[PDB]
Amino acid sequence: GMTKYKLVVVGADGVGKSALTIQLIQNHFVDEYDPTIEDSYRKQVVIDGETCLLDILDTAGQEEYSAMRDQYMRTGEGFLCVFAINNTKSFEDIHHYREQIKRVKDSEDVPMVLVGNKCDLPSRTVDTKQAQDLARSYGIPFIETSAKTRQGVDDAFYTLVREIRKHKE
Ligand SMILES: Nc1nc2c(ncn2[C@@H]2O[C@H](COP(=O)(O)OP(=O)(O)O)[C@@H](O)[C@H]2O)c(=O)[nH]1
Ligand SMILES: [Mg+2]
Repeated sequence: GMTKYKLVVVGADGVGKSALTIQLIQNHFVDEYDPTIEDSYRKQVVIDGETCLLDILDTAGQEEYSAMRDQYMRTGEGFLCVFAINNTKSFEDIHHYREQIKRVKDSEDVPMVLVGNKCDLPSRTVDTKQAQDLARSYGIPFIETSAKTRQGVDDAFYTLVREIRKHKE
């Protein structure tokens, strides 16, 4: 038991939190998935020749008390902050998610990746540069993804893992 990585997926409702995690774990794209469902997913992967286990909480951000939600927030090593490129509101909402993570971790150095999802859609409302600058503002990687095509799906989770390794040394 050498390396396990605890990852948390956060972001506005309907940006593709669920779709992204399932696409990663089950290698399929989900049409519909209950927006109120918050669950943890485990899968063994090799990343850069190093076999490790990913332990990934897909957040739904409901109100009811969860002991598991709390555990992941406190012990979680890295966070995906997801918006959608066709959803200007979800992009504007990123800052709320960043600040909560800062508070939870009580630090400015928290492994994170900015992810722009639904990049397979022509109706973009959020420019590469827009997202690029925010991620630059935060000093974090920005990756464009599609849960429907798998574009960037591996790079999003793997980049985050790599961010976590840099935090280890
Ligand atoms: N075209 C497209 N649709 C997506 C993508 N990711 C998610 N969706 C769709 O967007 C909707 C919301 O996704 P969901 O995973 O439920 O979002 P969540 O609320 O953040 O968990 C669903 O109808 C998905 O099929 C994507 O990359 N491309
Ligand atoms: Mg969901």
